[PDB]
Amino acid sequence: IHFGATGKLASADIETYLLEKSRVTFQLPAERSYHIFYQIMSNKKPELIDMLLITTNPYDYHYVSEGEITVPSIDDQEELMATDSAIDILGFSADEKTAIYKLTGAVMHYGNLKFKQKQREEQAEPDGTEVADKAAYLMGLNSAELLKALCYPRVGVGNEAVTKGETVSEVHNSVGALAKAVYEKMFLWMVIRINQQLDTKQPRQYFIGVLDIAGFEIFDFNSFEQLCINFTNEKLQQFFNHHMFVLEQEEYKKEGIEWEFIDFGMDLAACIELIEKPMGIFSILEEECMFPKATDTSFKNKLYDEHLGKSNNFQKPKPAKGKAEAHFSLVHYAGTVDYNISGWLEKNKDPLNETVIGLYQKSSVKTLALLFATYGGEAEGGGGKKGGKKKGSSFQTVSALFRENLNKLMANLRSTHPHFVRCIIPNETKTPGAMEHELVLHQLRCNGVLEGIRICRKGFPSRVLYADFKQRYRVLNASAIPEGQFMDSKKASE
Amino acid sequence: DEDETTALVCDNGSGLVKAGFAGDDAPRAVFPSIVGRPRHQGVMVGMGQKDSYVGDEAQSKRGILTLKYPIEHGIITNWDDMEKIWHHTFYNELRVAPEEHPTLLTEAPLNPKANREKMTQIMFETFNVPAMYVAIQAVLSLYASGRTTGIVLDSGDGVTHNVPIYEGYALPHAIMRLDLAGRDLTDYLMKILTERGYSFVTTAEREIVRDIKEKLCYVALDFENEMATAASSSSLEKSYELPDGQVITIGNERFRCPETLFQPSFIGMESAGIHETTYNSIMKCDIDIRKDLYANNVMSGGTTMYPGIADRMQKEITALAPSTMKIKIIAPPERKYSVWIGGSILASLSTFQQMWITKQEYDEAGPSIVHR
Amino acid sequence: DEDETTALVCDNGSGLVKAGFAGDDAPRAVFPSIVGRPRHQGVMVGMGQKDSYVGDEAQSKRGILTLKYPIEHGIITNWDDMEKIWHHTFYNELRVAPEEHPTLLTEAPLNPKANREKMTQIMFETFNVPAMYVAIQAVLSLYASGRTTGIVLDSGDGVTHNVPIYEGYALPHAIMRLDLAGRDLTDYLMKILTERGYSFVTTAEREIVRDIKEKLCYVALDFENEMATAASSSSLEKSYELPDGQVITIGNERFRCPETLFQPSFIGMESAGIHETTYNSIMKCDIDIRKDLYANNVMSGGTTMYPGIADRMQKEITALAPSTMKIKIIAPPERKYSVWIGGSILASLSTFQQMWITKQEYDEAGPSIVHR
Repeated sequence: IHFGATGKLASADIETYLLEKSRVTFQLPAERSYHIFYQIMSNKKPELIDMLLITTNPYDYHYVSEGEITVPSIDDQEELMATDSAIDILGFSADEKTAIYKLTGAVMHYGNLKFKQKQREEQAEPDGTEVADKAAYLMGLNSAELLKALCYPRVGVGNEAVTKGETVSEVHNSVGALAKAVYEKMFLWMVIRINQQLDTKQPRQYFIGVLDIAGFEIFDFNSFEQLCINFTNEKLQQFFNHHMFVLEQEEYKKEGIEWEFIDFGMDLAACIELIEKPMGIFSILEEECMFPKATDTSFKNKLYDEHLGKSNNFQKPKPAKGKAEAHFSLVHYAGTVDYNISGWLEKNKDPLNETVIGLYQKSSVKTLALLFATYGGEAEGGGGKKGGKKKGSSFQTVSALFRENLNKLMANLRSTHPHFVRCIIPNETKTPGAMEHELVLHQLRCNGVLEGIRICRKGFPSRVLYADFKQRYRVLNASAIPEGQFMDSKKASE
Repeated sequence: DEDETTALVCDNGSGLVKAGFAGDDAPRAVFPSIVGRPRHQGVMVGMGQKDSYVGDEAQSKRGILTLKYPIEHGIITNWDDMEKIWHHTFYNELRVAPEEHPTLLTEAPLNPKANREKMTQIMFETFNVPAMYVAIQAVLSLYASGRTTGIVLDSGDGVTHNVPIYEGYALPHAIMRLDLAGRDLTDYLMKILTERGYSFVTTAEREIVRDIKEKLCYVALDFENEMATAASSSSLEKSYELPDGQVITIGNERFRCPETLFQPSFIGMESAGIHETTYNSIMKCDIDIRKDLYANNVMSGGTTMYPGIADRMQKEITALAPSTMKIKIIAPPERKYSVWIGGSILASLSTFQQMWITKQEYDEAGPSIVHR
Repeated sequence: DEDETTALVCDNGSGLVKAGFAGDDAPRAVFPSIVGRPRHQGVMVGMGQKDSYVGDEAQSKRGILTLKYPIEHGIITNWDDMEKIWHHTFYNELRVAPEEHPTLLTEAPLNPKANREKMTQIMFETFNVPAMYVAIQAVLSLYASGRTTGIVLDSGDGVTHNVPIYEGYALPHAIMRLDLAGRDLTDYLMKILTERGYSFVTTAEREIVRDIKEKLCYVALDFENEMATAASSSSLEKSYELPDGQVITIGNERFRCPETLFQPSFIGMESAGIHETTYNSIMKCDIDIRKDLYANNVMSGGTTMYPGIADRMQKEITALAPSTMKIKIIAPPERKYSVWIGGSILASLSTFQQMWITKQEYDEAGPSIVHR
C-alpha cells in the first residue's frame, strides 16, 4: 500500500506466490476446489450455465466434485455476484470478464475429455468430439486441431520437429497439465490486471507491505511444496532474529549497559546456505532437470554424494514414526523435516504439450492468447532436443523463479521496518474459548514466538517497554517516577 | 534471472561459431570462424580503415583480405585471432557486455590441458566475465538427447570424433578422431562434379557447391546397388539452378560424396571409416559397458545431417556387432546444434550454478581451478 | 511376537551375505560381501558424494572404486569394512532398526575366540541390538537337515570345511579346512574356456563365466570314461548364448571344472581332495562315532550344488570306508542356504529364547559372556 506524501492513499500492489494448482484437478474427500466453480454452477446468473455449456450438477465435472460440493456456511449464490461485481469494479473489460468465465469452464470440460486406445495399437485416440467441441469453442480453438496436438504431440528433437505419439495415460495426464497451467496463468493475469488498475499517477513516498503466507508446517509427508514454504519461513525467521538483534543492541546502547552479542540470525545461515547456495539442494535439483534422462533416484544420489557426511544440517531420514518413506531430512530452526523426493524432477520441469500451447497462442480468445505469450517468446531458445530453455526465456526450474520471487520479496522486506503478527489456532475441533495444548505449543515453536522468548532470556528474561513501564509503575515513587516517565519517555523509567 | 537470462553459450567450431543465450532453443548467432586481414590499403565508402574482419564480413570481402582459420581440427591454434572471434561474438553478434554475463564455452575431445587453462586466462583476464565453464562437445550433445551414457559420433567441419561417455565422464582412452569432415566433403563433391563435365570457375560457382552438398546429398543404404540403379537411370537424377539460369544436373554423385565418410579411400585416405571407428571405440571400452554404448549411438554435427546416414550406420554396426546385441542409432533433427542446445539446457539448469568457475575461484586458484 | 517376528538371521560369507527374518523359508537378502571405495572424486547424476559402496552397488560400479573383501576364507579380516556390510544389511537391505531386533549371526569353524568376542562388542556396543547369538555354520547346516550328529562338508566361495558334529558339539580336532572353493573354481573354468580358444575380454565377458559354471557345470561320476566319452563326441556338448549373440560352446570342460574339487592337482594344489578329506576327518574321530558320521554326510554350500556331486561322493567314500559300513551322502536342494535356514529354524524356536545373549548379560559379563 503505497501511501502518499501527505499520508493519504496513493497505490497498491499485489503479488501472488505458490498457488495450489492441484485443487483444480483434485480434491481431498472433505475438501473442495476453488469456489468459483461452485459459485458459477450455483445458478444465480443462469446465462452463464448455458454460456459455458455446463450443467448445475457438479458431479458432471470430475475435476471439481472429487471431494465435497456444498458448504453450509457459504452462499455460493451471493458470492457469485460479489465476485462478478468485483470484476467490474476492478475495471476488467466485459470481454475479459467473459474470457474469465468462458475460460474457467473450459477447464471443467477438460476433465471430461475422454480417450480410448486405438485398436492393435497402444495409441490414444479420442473417445468422442462432444466435449472437445465445447472446450474448443469456449477457448476459441478448433476441435480437431486440438485433439490431434493432444494425441499426436508434434515435438522438435534435434533441429526439426518430430511427431510423437502418446498413450491413453499420457493424454489424460497432459490434459490435466494444461487445465492446471491455464488456470494458474489466468490467475496470475487477473492479478496483474488488478495491479494495473491499482496504478495511479499520483506520487508515492512510502508504502506499507502486508505479507500473508503460510508458516512452517510439518507433515509426516513432506514434499517439494513443503520445502519451498519452509524455506520461505526459515528465511523470514532469520529476518526477525536479526531485527531483534539490531533492536536489542540499541537498548544496551541507549542505557549504557555493557552487553556483547552476535547476530541472532547467524544461527540459521547454515540451513539457508544449504538450500539456496550453488551446490545446494535447489541447484542439484535444477541441474538434473537439464538431464534428459535423469531420475528422482538419480537426483537423490547427487544430493547425497555431495552433501552427506559433509553437511551437518543434512541427514538421512528417520523412516519411522508417523512418516511414510525415506529420502532426506533437514535441520530447520523449528526442527527436523523429513523430505520425500518423488515427482520433484517433473514438478520442477513443468512439462506442457507445446503443440497445444501453440493453438492457445493463436486463439480467437485474445486473453487466452495473451496468457501464453511468454511461453511463445522463449521457444527460440530451446529449439533443439536437450539444452537450456532459458536461452529463449523459458523456465529451466520449478524452483528457478520461486527463488527469484522470494528474493525480490525478502529485498522489499529489508527496505522495510518489519512489523510482526502471528496468528494462532486453538483447537482442531472448532470451539471458542478452548485450546489443545500441544497443538498451540507446536505453533509456538514454528511461529518464532518461542525463539523470541529464548533470545530474550539470554540472561535478562523479562524486558519492559518504557511507556508500558511508566504507566504501570509510576505510582511507586509516584512523584519522581511520573516526572521521569513524562519528562522523557525513556529517561523517565530511568 | 541475474544469470538465468544472463548465461551465454558459445560453441567454437572449425567452420562455424554457434552462440546465444542459455535458455534459447537454438543459437542466436551462427557465423564463419574466420578473421580476414586486408591485403591492401584502402577503404569501403563511408567506413574507416579496418585492420581486421571477422565472420561473414571476412567471407564477403574475401578477395581483398588474407583469410585465417583460428581453430584447426577443433583445437585453437591461433590465440590472437581467437580473441578476435570472441570479441566479435560478444560485442557485435550478441551485442552484450561480457563483464556481467556468465559464459559456457565448449572444447574438443582431447583438448590439451594447457588450452583449457589459456581460454580461461583470456575469458577472465581480458574479457572480465563474472564466471565461466568449459564443457566437452560430445558430452553436451549426448546430454541434449536426454542421456548420460552413450557414444557420440560427432562430425562437423574440420574433425570427426567418437566419444564414449559413461555416466557423464567421457572416456579418454576410447575416443577416436578422424580428420575428414564436411570441408573435405565439399571439396570432393567439387571434383566429382567438375569430373561430371563442369566448371566452378568464379567464386560464385565455388561457394554454391557447398549448398549443393547440403541440399541434394544423400547417404544411401546399399550404396552398392545404388550405383547399379544409377546406370539403369531412373528418375534418381537432380538438377539444381545456379545463381543464374545454368541448370546443373547431379544424379548419381549426390551419394558418392557421403559414401566418402564410409570409404575414406575415395579421397586417398588410408584411415578406417565412421562405422568401423564407432565400433573400434566400442571394442576399446570396458566389456560390461559395451551393451550401453551400442544402444546409444548419438549423432551430432553438420556433416551427420546427410539423410539416410542413420540407416546406413544402423546396418553398418549391426553387421559388425555380436547378434546378442541391441544396436540403436539416435540422430535427432536439430543435430547441427546438439552441442549448443546441450549447453543451453545445462547452463540454464537449476543445479549448474554450483559448477560455474567464478572470478573468486580464479583470482584465488589460478587457471588450474577450471582445468579440473 | 515381540521377538518371534523380530529375530534376524545374518549369515556372513566370503562371497555372499544371506539375511532375513527367523521364520522365513529363505533369505530376504543376498548380496556380495564387498565394500567399494571410489578411486576418484566425482558424483552420479542426482546423488551426492559417496564415501563408500556395499554389495551390488559396489559390484556394478566396480570400474571407479577399489573393491575389498572383509571376510577372507570365512574369517573377518577387516572390522571397519565388516561394520559397513552389517550397517548396509540392517538399514538398507532389511530396512529394520537393529535396536529392537534380536540378531543370530554365524561364524566359521575354528573362528578365533577373540573374533566372536569382537563381533559381539560391535553388535551390542555400536548397533545396540537387544540380544544376539553366534552359531557355527556347519552346525546350522546339519540341524536344518533335521539331525544332530553327522559330518558336514561345507563349501562356499572362499573355504571348504569338514565339521564332524556329535549331539550338537562340533569336534574341534577333527575339522579340516581346504582353501579351494567356488571362487577358485570360476577362475579355473575361465582358463579352460579361454584355452578352448576363447576370450573373456571385457568385464561383461568375465562375470558371465561364473554364470556358465553355475548353469552348465557337472560333477560326473566316472570322470575317467567321461573324458573318453567326450572324444567319441556324443551330444554331451552345451552351447550358452552370451550377453549378445556370440554363442559359446562348452562340451567337455563342463565337468573338468568340478573334477578340480576331487583333484586339486588340476590347479597346482598339493592338498588332498573333498572325499579324502571327508574320510580323514572321520578317521580322526572316536571309533564308536564313526558309523554315525558315515551315514550322515550332509552337504551344504553354493559350490556343493554341481549336479552328481553326491553320487561321486557316495562312491568316493564307499570305496575308502570299511565294507561293514553304511555310507550316506545327504545333499538337500535348498543347500546353498542350509546354514541360513538352520538359523531361521533355531532362532524362531520355542526353546532358543533362553540362549539369547542379552545386553543384561553383556553389560554385566563383558564379551566373554557369549564367547562360551
